[PDB]
Amino acid sequence: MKRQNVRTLALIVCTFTYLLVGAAVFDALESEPELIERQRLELRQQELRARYNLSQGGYEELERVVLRLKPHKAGVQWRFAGSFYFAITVITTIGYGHAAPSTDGGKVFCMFYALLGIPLTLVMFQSLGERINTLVRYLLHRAKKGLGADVSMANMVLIGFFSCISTLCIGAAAFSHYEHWTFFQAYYYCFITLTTIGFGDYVALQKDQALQTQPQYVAFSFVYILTGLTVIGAFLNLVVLRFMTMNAEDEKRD
Amino acid sequence: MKRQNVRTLALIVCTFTYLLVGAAVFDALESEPELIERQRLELRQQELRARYNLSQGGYEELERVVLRLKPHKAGVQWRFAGSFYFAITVITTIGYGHAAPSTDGGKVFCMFYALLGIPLTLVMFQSLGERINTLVRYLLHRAKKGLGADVSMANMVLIGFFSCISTLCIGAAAFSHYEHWTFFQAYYYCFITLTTIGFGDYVALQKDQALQTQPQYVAFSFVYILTGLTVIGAFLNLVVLRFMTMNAEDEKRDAENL
Ligand SMILES: CC(C)CCC[C@@H](C)[C@H]1CC[C@H]2[C@@H]3CC=C4C[C@@H](OC(=O)CCC(=O)O)CC[C@]4(C)[C@H]3CC[C@]12C
Ligand SMILES: CC(C)CCC[C@@H](C)[C@H]1CC[C@H]2[C@@H]3CC=C4C[C@@H](OC(=O)CCC(=O)O)CC[C@]4(C)[C@H]3CC[C@]12C
Ligand SMILES: CC(C)CCC[C@@H](C)[C@H]1CC[C@H]2[C@@H]3CC=C4C[C@@H](OC(=O)CCC(=O)O)CC[C@]4(C)[C@H]3CC[C@]12C
Ligand SMILES: CC(C)CCC[C@@H](C)[C@H]1CC[C@H]2[C@@H]3CC=C4C[C@@H](OC(=O)CCC(=O)O)CC[C@]4(C)[C@H]3CC[C@]12C
Ligand SMILES: [K+]
Ligand SMILES: [K+]
Ligand SMILES: [K+]
Ligand SMILES: [K+]
Repeated sequence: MKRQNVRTLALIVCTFTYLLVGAAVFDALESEPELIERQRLELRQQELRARYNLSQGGYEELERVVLRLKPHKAGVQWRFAGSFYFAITVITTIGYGHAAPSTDGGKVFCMFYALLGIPLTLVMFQSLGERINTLVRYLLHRAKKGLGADVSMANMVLIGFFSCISTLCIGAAAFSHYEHWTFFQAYYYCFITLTTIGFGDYVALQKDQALQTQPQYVAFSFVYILTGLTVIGAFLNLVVLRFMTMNAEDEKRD
Repeated sequence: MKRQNVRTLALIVCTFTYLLVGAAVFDALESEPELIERQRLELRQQELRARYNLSQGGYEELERVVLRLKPHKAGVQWRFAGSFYFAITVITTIGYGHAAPSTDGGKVFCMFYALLGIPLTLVMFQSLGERINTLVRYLLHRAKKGLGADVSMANMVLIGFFSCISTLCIGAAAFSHYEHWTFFQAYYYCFITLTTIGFGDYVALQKDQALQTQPQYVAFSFVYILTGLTVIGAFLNLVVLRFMTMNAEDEKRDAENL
């Protein structure tokens, strides 16, 4: 078998085993708490339905309204600040889903916007990420020469990994302050955001109508998401991007 | 200014103007409908509170229960199938958020799982994506030679773009059938899924306890998500990936020439 064919199959076997292992661990950690919570909420639902004289249909009618009012609870999510925050979540592929296009026209424009947007954003983050690495490589060379000079890959991975921890922790500190979350919750939010996972379980600019009433904080969250993604982008550019071109290099060598 | 510095600044200016333009269009398309819906829902809330003799506190107590029961409504989301589906959404960066770790330990393991997972998944999709492109390049060369032979970039972009359309169309055909959505809704779901955006407004395997009762459909969904991402991955590898290494090539050209 060819080196590319061995590498590709190894990666497929790795990913599928990583999924089985993950599924096994996530089962062990979340199965029983979910079954416990489901039973606890069902009892809490039966108590409230009895307390306010509510039937099966009566509860269901109130259920639809509460669920439909959830995206409105955070406030106006579609003015300039709301649409700019949403535009970020699309092109950066975070996509929290806190605000999603409710109209057919909005859904169409969103698809075309992403089609051209995501490549533009990826290229931009890899270009800016490279310039940051080139600056760090120069600064470290000047530091080595200054103190009393060659910058290695290992030195770059070290600065890179610490740069990532620094941005998650700086973010965590500020989001635990403004969103009134624990440092762990704000750290988990920052991790899920900057890895473009964006579950939407934690979303910034949702409390106390921040998108409309807090301009300073909306400006910070926009700056952090974009700068933070460049730090993660620069780390992938250094560690991960080299292995992607490797498959084409071996075919070029053939 | 250096070519790299001009290119990087141009891209920053491009992205920020693309954001302003996007924000302007999304405002024009969604602002008024949202106000109309908020008003309509604000009236309904008041109507039902009056019908069933509910106070401000009484509604708020029922509000917490309805919101907390939302992830449970779909059924069991954390057994083997549900955890495997969740594991996909993490490492592929789709992250619908239909199911999210409710425990502190689950949140910790998820972070470590993503840290090593996302690079492994990205590398895997670019490696498998390249093999698909190499196979297409060989098949098209054999077809040109067979019918009556060089495979150009333009020929590859054409096959690539059509490979994206057909995958979304095959998907929309299936998800509109099983998840009882319109072709447009299922197509929009497939687009948002395969671009790793994953808003979570549309999530497959939630209706009629599909994760537990429908193993045949679950098997298809996992295979479609994974194969579909390889098709999108192969297209990015062909068109977009050639521009990312460009910034390093110009810096390599600076040191070599001087
Ligand atoms: C903290 C984050 C950003 C770092 C995560 C580590 C990655 C750099 C690792 C995780 C999985 C690794 C891959 C797992 C499996 C393989 C197959 C392996 O293939 C072989 O050994 C057979 C072919 C050959 O010998 O070339 C080559 C390395 C590679 C791509 C690995 C390259 C490095 C990867 C992407
Ligand atoms: C490379 C970096 C360091 C600089 C990038 C430029 C920033 C200074 C810009 C880019 C996006 C801008 C934001 C885009 C949108 C808004 C919303 C805007 O709020 C409203 O319009 C409120 C009313 C509404 O919702 O319509 C206030 C300014 C702000 C935060 C902007 C502040 C300035 C920002 C952060
Ligand atoms: C359907 C999808 C897969 C295709 C999306 C199109 C992309 C291939 C486009 C979208 C934005 C484009 C970028 C927009 C701006 C620039 C800056 C531009 O810089 C200059 O012209 C100045 C420097 C120089 O002359 O080298 C170089 C091309 C580049 C990176 C473009 C490369 C091609 C991109 C990524
Ligand atoms: C190269 C590609 C086309 C092949 C990849 C291998 C597939 C055949 C595997 C990979 C993941 C597998 C799935 C992983 C998880 C499940 C859930 C499992 O369902 C349960 O365990 C139900 C009860 C529970 O929820 O725990 C049934 C098999 C199925 C669909 C598996 C069927 C076979 C799949 C699609
Ligand atoms: K989401
Ligand atoms: K993503
Ligand atoms: K998401
Ligand atoms: K995402």
